[PDB]
Amino acid sequence: QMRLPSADVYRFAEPDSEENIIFEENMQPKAGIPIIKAGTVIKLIERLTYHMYADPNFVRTFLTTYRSFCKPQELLSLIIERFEIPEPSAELKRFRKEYIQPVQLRVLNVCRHWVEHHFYDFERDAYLLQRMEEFIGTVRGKAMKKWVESITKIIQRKKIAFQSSPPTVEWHISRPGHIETFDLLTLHPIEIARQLTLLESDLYRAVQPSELVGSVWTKEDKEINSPNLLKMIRHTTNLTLWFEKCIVETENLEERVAVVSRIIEILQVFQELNNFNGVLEVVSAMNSSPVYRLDHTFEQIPSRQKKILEEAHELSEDHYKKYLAKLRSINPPCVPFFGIYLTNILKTEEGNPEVLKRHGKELINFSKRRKVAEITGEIQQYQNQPYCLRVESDIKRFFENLNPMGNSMEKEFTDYLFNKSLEIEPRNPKPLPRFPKKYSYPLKSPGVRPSNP
Amino acid sequence: HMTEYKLVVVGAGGVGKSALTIQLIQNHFVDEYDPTIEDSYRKQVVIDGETCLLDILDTAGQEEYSAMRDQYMRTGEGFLCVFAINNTKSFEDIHQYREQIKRVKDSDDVPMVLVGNKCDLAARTVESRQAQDLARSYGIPYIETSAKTRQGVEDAFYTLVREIRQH
Ligand SMILES: CSc1nc(-c2c(C)cccc2C)nc(N2CCNCC2)n1
Repeated sequence: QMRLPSADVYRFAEPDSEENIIFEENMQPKAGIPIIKAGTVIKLIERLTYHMYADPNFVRTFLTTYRSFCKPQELLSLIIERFEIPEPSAELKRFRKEYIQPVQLRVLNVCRHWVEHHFYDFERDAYLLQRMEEFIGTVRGKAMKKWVESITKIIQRKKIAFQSSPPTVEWHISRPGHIETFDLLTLHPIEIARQLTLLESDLYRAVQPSELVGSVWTKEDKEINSPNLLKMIRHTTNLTLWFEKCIVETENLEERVAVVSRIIEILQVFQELNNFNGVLEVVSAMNSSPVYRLDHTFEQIPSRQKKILEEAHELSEDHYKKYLAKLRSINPPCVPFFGIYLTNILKTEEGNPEVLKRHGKELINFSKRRKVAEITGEIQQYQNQPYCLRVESDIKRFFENLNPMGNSMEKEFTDYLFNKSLEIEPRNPKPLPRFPKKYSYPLKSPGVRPSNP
Repeated sequence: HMTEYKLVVVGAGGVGKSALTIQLIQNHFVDEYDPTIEDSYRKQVVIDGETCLLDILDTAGQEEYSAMRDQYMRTGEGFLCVFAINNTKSFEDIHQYREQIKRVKDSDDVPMVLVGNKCDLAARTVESRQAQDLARSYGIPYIETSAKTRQGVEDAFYTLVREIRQH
């Protein structure tokens, strides 16, 4: 039993009670550490920099989700307060080795981790970085110098700011460099899928937890706080709209059958590549009111492709049951569909209290924050691995600059798409009209199987 | 085989729409919600002494995926068109949600309900009379709910099941 100073002098000395810290029945799966359910900010900071053992999971979780219950400037103050330990012989030499030195090292680990993985707090508050550099400068002694130097190297790096050969790029009617002829039917359907998988893979990888924690993509400053997520969602939306537009603007039935068939071939390749974002871009285009109603077009579609579309659609049925099952079964590289994560993070934050009350005292609900960090961690596990596919700068640029809406607002474009659907395939009993062909080039697909070894 | 009602929540984002379904499913006196499990969106209820299962789709958070609304709406028989009583833009947006639902279902008579959600203690900008009037012009019920007290949540959902049953 070790003697710690009075809570009147050192706030983190106060003993544990139901009024300041509570736990879950389970223990850390691989570490045997108890799981904190809720506690006061002091008790959470005490356990972040605990003397008996290091708690990397709790540190990793905390620094991701603390901004709801504590400001960066307030966290720094708390960890500086924790480091500056007063004393309360045998007891005084033991306390120094078993309490002060371990706690001081744990505060420096927090600092190091914060700076390494959440430098945005410092980019957005230069005085926060001022106080952090100052504190680090005051740190002295052997054992600390090693960490103080490593932290100083990270700060300055943050201020400064791998496989075998990939497959051969595929070409169909459009030739390399002839960007003016690039379209859905002229580019090779394998390369449309690959180049879109490459854009969508980079977009997915760029989303950071700072854009998700606190459900900030749904708030008034979402354009400021969640820019990479929003670009990602907008590419996906642009691609769905382009697929719908390609379909309904192809008024000739035989050419429109060629268009739906080519989109299904692209979907097949997205399924091969595990680009589930791309799979849903296609599924969403097909379930849209302008596309879903085109029964004369679907009548002429080969059964192989119908079945391909049926399976892709079924990944979404029953609250994404099969999608979830399929994502767990595959291994990277893949491009997950982000929408599920966004709904689960939102509903976790909105469906659980920020605070629990025990014996009339407010405890920060940390388990709510852990649950969010589990989802942000799940998103990060698929951001590590890249695709072994070559970029084609012209095809890339063609998809980056797609603008099916043009200068029209959503409603105006959405109605244009639907009124086009009604024009090309009128509501029964109206007879099916015939429309002239618009494609000079041949409609036969080259297939989804590569041409060269 | 008991009857299963496939319900869809549609409404503006950023205004606490998720509270409606969360509060429904949350066994009152339990505030430990987990959206990742099956029981989080399914609930066995007894409406007018006829037991049924309610499957609720709430895509709260995916509003930027504007081209996925048709995919999602297409899965439902009934719809709760939700707006916040402190946000006039979320109220003004109902006319288009209804227009899309009608267009997705190829019907002018879709089992549908209008829900006015009191998501916080910010000021009311949408008077009940405006909403009752809007709901009347469309020919659908109007239910007001509280996100804190759980008042009106059962009524909103049970009224929709009745609209489907009486269709
Ligand atoms: C590939 S042939 C096809 N595909 C689909 C379809 C499927 C199977 C899933 C999602 C969206 C759509 C449009 N639906 C239909 N039908 C729509 C309903 N009427 C019969 C055709 N045909």
